Amino acid sequence: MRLPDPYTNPEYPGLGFESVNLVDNDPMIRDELPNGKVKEVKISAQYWGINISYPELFPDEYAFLDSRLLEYKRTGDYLDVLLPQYEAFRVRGDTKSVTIPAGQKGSQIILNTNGTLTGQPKAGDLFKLSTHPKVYKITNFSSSGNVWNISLYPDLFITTTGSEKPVFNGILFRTKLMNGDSFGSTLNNNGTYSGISLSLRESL
Amino acid sequence: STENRVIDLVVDENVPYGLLMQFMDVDDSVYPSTSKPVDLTDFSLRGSIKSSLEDGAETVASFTTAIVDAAQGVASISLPVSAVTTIASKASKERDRYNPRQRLAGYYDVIITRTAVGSAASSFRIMEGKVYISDGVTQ
Amino acid sequence: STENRVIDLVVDENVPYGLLMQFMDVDDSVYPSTSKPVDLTDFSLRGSIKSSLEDGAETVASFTTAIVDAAQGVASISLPVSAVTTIASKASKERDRYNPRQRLAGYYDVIITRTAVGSAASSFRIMEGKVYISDGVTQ
Amino acid sequence: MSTENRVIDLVVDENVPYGLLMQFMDVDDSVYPSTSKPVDLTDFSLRGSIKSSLEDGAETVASFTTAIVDAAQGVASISLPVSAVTTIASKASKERDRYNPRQRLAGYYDVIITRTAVGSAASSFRIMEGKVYISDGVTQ
Amino acid sequence: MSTENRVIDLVVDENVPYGLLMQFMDVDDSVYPSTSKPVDLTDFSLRGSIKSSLEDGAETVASFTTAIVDAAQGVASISLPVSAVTTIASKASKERDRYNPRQRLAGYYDVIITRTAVGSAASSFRIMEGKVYISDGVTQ
Amino acid sequence: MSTENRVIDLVVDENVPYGLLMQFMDVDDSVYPSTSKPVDLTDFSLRGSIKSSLEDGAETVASFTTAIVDAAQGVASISLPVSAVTTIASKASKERDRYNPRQRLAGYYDVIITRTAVGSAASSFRIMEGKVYISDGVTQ
Amino acid sequence: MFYSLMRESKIVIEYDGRGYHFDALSNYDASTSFQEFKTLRRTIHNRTNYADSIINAQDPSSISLAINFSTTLIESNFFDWMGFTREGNSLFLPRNTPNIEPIMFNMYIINHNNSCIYFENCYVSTVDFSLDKSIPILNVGIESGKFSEVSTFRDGYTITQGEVLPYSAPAVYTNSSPLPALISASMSFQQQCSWREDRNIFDINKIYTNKRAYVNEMNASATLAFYYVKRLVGDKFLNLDPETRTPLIIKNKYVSITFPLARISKRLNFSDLYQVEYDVIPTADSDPVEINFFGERK
Amino acid sequence: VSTFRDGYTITQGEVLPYSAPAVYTNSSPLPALISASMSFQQQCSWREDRNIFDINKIYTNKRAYVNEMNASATL
Repeated sequence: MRLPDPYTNPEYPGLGFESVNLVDNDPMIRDELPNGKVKEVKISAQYWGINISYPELFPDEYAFLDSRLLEYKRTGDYLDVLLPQYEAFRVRGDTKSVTIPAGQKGSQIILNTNGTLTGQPKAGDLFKLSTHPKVYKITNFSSSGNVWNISLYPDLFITTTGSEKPVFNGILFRTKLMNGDSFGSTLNNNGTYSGISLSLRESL
Repeated sequence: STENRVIDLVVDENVPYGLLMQFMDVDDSVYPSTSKPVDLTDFSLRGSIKSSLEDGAETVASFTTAIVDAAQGVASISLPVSAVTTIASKASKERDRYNPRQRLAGYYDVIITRTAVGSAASSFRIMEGKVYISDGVTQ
Repeated sequence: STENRVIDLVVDENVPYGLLMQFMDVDDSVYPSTSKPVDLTDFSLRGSIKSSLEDGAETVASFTTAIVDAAQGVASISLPVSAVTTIASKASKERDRYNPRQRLAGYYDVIITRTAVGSAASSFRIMEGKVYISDGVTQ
Repeated sequence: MSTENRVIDLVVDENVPYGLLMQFMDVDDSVYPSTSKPVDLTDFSLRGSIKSSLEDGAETVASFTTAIVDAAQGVASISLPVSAVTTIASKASKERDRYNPRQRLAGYYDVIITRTAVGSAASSFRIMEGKVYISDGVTQ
Repeated sequence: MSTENRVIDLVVDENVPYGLLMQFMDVDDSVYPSTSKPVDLTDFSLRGSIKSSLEDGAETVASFTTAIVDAAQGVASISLPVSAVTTIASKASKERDRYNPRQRLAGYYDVIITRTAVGSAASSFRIMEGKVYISDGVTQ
Repeated sequence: MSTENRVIDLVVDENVPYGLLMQFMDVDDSVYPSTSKPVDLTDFSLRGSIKSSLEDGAETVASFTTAIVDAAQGVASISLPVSAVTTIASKASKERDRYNPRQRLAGYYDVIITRTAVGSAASSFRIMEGKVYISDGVTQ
Repeated sequence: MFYSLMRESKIVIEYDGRGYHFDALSNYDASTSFQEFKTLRRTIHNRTNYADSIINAQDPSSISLAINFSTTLIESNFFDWMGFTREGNSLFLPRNTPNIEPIMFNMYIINHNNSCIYFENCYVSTVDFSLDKSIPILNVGIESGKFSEVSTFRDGYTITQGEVLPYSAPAVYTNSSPLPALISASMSFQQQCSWREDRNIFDINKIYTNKRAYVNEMNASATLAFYYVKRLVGDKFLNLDPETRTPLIIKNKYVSITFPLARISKRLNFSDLYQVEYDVIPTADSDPVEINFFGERK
Repeated sequence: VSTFRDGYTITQGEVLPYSAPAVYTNSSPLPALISASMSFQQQCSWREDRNIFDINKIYTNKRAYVNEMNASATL
């Protein structure tokens, strides 16, 4: 499901992140050798962590927000979020006619736009495959005409099967709440819910 | 009309004048930047310039109107170089001490109109203000 | 909030006038005020433009009421271009301070009315103010 | 302990009937919170008059028509027809006020509620007072 | 910004051939920031002149010898030779600028670009205007 | 976008040769940081003159001797011998200034760098300007 | 229309159902205001420019009155309302504050054409007057909780201040020995209450007005200014040493503030003519401070 | 600096003649005006980025960010 925000529900401008913390969580078997060399082995999967802080929420906005959150807690599905700082539409066009040749594993990826896309995805922008819900981060870009060579920080979780389509816009993190067990909201005498915050965490 | 939206046109001497409008209705309640270009089919705008703001004033020039793009919403208000020369001839000579290039020529208005079968008169005023001539030396 | 019935109309010379009133019923009991529109049944609007408030004042013109889309509450008040010309004929020669195009033409007020919807003539004034003619240049 | 507000200034609209309704409610402050029950207006009549001045010998501009809407809910309505509004408009002061030429002073008004019966005491009570103004209209 | 945008001042230096380099470029900002492309200046002729005053009868002290150095890339150049600079310096006001004594007023100028072509779009625009000043020199 | 500083005031010392050297460096701002390469002064000549006034008909106090030190490093030196310093000292204004009787105004100077060749355009450029002052000395 | 002139006004204080119209009023100052909650919800989605401000409370008003002394001594009720105990025409400062909450009263500021401003839940928080070579006047300071506009009001036709008392030179004594070279005797009395804000979530979407308050402390104080005068070399009576306990009285022909035992601190200023300044407060075990109000002929 | 930029053409004209202010609600005038004061702000803040690479050098602020904009008036 979709986390409410001013893009989906413009009538509630109180929704919307006062501050978002996009943390990098890659567990590693780090070992500090006696000779000065540091050896680290990556085994556990990496996952983005999102910490959302909300401004002063009025009673109706908080009613909508916690209604959506409680529906999340009820039906048990995943909770998608859209970070707005990465919503710079730097790539126009429709990506259905873009083919990613099969048999690709690792950080590097090669995709052929077939002369369809307009706009260059600069380093630091997000990237997501059509099938898998993992969200990557472009670290370097290099194109030779139509073919694009993109390097992603997390290695491709699944090897491309030749049908996965690039998603350069409207990327949603498939996250799970981490504050659900004890989630309280305080109501002031001024009439606003203060200090509403979420500690999300990408699942899979 | 739009009394608060008065804009003074500035026409360059020795240069054909050109001004383009865009009739493009909006509804941002659903989402910001939801703007749809208005169809201008069977619309005909027209206007005039007169020396004074009262009855009996002498007409100075009439804009050569056009509809550049029908159904796209891009109308144009303009007049040729000879009309600009006539305006410069008819314009006053009370040059400002600190804007010695601009002289007042007259007042202008233009009216958009609907001439659709199955409809009636839909005249509406969309522009209002004064016409200022900017002096030129390169001819 | 309070009362804001007093609004001044600026009608354009040589152009027909038409005003679109979206009648509405806002209630601030709930923090997002209810957007319920009033339902226009058994409603008629009457409005005359009369120079000055003194008794026996001549009737400069009369508004022509239109009731359309009763379900959603909107309504229209208008008057033909001939009425506009008749208004502009009797307008005073003194021009408004803030706009040198407007001239005071008279006063006005529109009165809603329920005609035996419950065997009651519940007619009350909607709005009021002064009517200003804006001198045109096109004609 | 607080103050009352017996002085109320009314503003009528020319060419339009004027309707004002008053509700009388019993009140009390006790251990239980404020208990309010509508006052039963039985044998309760109203009567109001308007004159152009407070001083004795003032010309009577008009008089108000009185009626009781709901005794059980304790609602009484005090109003005047449109013809009375026109009558008061004719007799109003001709002196206008800038920033709003509509309003003109019409005079002073009073309202007495009384209960007259053989067993009832001859008791009157001036419920309100104040001045009556007129919002001149052009239509009609 | 009715006319404030297309007006700049030129100061021709005495005893030096004055040459100003212009680079036309179609900058798109409303749709998206940081997007600019050159204007294809083929068939986009330039012409300018200088006059002492803005009256109807004014002297043509000089005239720019405009040239399009690059047909594409939107690069053009307006320049005048040493003789024109000397004529301007001789035919300039003797009243010196107080904040910069070397500069004296010479006259006014305009620049019109005429994009005459086979297509019926023979439009003309005034892309420059302002005042012309002469900066005195001694190296001769 | 920043400003230039073409106006430079020189102070010479009486009875002592005066030597000033200018370096012309190519500059650019790009993705890589500021890249500077010396300008190759080939066919580049300088010429400077000093007069006691800006107005036309001013007496020529002296003229500067021009030379190019290193073309590869883009260094040109503009200076005058000691005899020229004495000549300018003789022609300087006699009006002294308190708090420093040494300095006296000598006149105005300009420097033009030019590149003249058959294939080269007849382009001059006033690199600097300003006033020349003299620090009077007693020795010699 | 009707303008409102300060000179054309009448201030009536409503206590116990009786109107105390305080005439002989030299000058009064008051203000009304509201409290707002203005927050700007700038977000990464929309860095907005328009604040979210709602008016939810009435800021307490601070009314100050300057009242001349009068022959009918209505002005002593300000000491009476501020907490002093009364015996005859003399007001005692009690050893302990009697009640937790102050004495609340309403106040009207009448004007022409049935115009009025109604201050409610008021209490007298400060009273100080300077016995000097000018006509004495006591500036009272009251704080309101709720202000309102009302049509009809309470007007004190009968209860009013009489004629102002004639000037009489002040004199300060120790027992019966006069203290020489007096300059200005300033007395100060306070009831330093505090509002108990009880704005809760049941008052959301409503305007809150302060209603209840509690007394933090009461006190009586006086600052005496003298000229540094000595009659002997190494004098014992007049010096700069502190006095732990000494009976003091600041006496006039119409008022006499008595400190049965006083704690005096002295301060010398080396000005054009040397001036010493006292700081008189009652001691710990001192008897109640007296304030006598003599109308005429003591 | 020695040479500069001087706005010979772009300049302010004659001062506008005085005209009495008036505040309206829709078209109903508000009586008895005294002084209408308007205020507009762009409350930016300097981002000090003085670092150890600027030691032995004079630092000048260069970049700033907008905390808020607002329009206000006291009547």
